[PDB]
Order: sequence, then structure tokens, then C-alpha cells
Amino acid sequence: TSKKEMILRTAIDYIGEYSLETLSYDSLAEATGLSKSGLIYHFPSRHALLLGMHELLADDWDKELRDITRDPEDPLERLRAVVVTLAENVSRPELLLLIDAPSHPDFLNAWRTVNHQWIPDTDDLENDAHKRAVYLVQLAADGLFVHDYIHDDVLSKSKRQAMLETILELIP
Amino acid sequence: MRTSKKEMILRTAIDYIGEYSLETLSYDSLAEATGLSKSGLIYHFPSRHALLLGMHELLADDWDKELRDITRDPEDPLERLRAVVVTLAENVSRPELLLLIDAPSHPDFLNAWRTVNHQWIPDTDDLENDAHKRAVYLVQLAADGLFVHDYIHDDVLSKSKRQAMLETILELIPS
Repeated sequence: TSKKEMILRTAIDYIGEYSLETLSYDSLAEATGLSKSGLIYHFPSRHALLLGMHELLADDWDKELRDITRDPEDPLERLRAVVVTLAENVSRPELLLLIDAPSHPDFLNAWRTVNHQWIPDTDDLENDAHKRAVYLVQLAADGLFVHDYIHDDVLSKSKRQAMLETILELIP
Repeated sequence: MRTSKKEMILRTAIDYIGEYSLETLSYDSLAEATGLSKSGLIYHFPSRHALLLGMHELLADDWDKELRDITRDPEDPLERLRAVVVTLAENVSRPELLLLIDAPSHPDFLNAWRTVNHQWIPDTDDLENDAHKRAVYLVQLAADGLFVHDYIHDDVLSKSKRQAMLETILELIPS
């Protein structure tokens, strides 16, 4: 694990316990034990630090997808991988980052790199029933992904597994 | 004025979160945003807790009224579900999502939402042994995905695309 990744992992844990707003070279220095100087060497600006966190999370997901996809050339298999990985409740740090990404095209682009490769295409959704049927699966998976943060009642493991299976059945 | 001053303060606070964050929302930043004095704010909201609670209540109430306005035969679980899907097809705002996420921090905030959720959102009771319940919750999950889309994905989903998916989700309802 490189020094850059360790710093990034620490910053990600930090925003979860505190906030993205209080994340700074000072608080991250304290959290990592590194000098503010050492931090800047790896991430020259706060913008760069944030970008790095988005890129790392996006990469983690890409790896997880590649790791469980039974057939990378089968669109439905890629979709199954997406659904399965998204069935797990999103972490607080990742959700906060996801919500902050729209604040800059650079952050959005960090995620675009991976999303464009796995998320069902939205082009011509208006007139292609098949693309809608596939994207419908994406939506349900996303709902399961954020469920516990927008619904006052957390889903039990069994109930979560039940819905995952229900969504999987939706795949053509 | 089109609303009470109290509601105006809440609306401003919500907008503030949008421009900035929930983290920096305080009597000072709100005084600046509303142009009122911390003293005038305190009159309406005795504590930051009260301010936050007021925001949760206002948003929960906004949604309840939206649902009430567009639901015909609200006694029918399916008509409630149809209306819920329609209201959730428009993406959540960053401030509302931020508040939803923070609601569990205190039961007062949760209770503010449960009041409306209980009347319109499906429970997860016996989800593992009820096929009909799973069919309904599947629709709920998809509507939820449409609802949060722009804040969990890089791309903003256009109105026309949201409309197409809304119709698709509606077809999924057990009629």
C-alpha cells in the first residue's frame, strides 16, 4: 500500500467520522501523523486531495466489479456484478463524497471513468424498451444501495438479501 | 410576504445548506443569510436543535402536501404508491438529501419524517415471506434510485429520461 493510498484512506475515514468541511491539511496531518509538508508533496492542493479520494473509491469499485464479473464480455453479467456490489449498504464516507462530486466536473469525471464502463447506457432510453428494462435494474440496485440512509428503518440482512434476489430476477 | 417569517427563515437555512453545507449552518451564518439578528432567529428557534427540527418538519410537510394534492382515492395502497413514485421521479435536492442522512442523529428528526413516511411508504414487514410485499418494495427501490440518481452518479438524468423510467417503474406496480 503506497503512501498516497494510505493518506487517501485516512482522509476517507476522516470525513466519515467528522465531515468533508473540516477536512484540511491540518486535520489530515493530525489523522495521518504526517507533516503538512509531506501531505502537500503527495497532494499539492486541497482540490487534488479531494480528487484523489474520488479516484480511489471509483477504482475500488472497478476492481470489485472485475473481481466478481463471471464474463466481462456479457452485458448482463456485468450488470449482475453491478447489482451485487451495490446490494451492500453504501458507507457514510462514500455517500458524502458522492453527494459532493457534482460540485466540480473534475470530481464527476473521476467517477465517469468507471461508471461509463459498468452502468447501463442511458442513450435513447425514451424509445428503447430494452434499455429501459435494463436501466430499471440499475435504479432498483441504486435504491437498495442507499436505502438505509433515506428510509427510517434499516433493512435486515435477510430482507436485504431478499430484495437483492428480487432485483437479480428482474435482469433479462 | 407569501409565508410566515418562521417559514422564510427555514427556507433560507435550507438554501444555505445548498450553497454551503449543514456543517457551517449556525446562528451567525443564518443571521447573515436572512439579514435578521441572531436575537430575531433565537426568537423562532431557541436552539440549533430547534432550527434543524424545523427544517426536517417543513420538508416532511412539503412532501405530505404534495402527495395529498396528487393522490386520488388515497385509501388505496396502490394509488398511494403510484403518487409516491411520481413525486420521487424528480431528483432530491442536495440539502434535502443531507438532512435525510442526518435525521438519525436524533429521534426528534426521525419522528418528523416518520409521521409522513408511515402514511405513504411501504413497511418492510415480512418482506422475506411475502411476494406481493417484495413486488411493491421493488417499485419503491426503483423510485428511490430515480430520486437520488444525480447525487450518487456522475451524470444528471434528463427530464425526458426520468419521464420514460417513471412510466417504466409505474408499469412494475402490481395492478
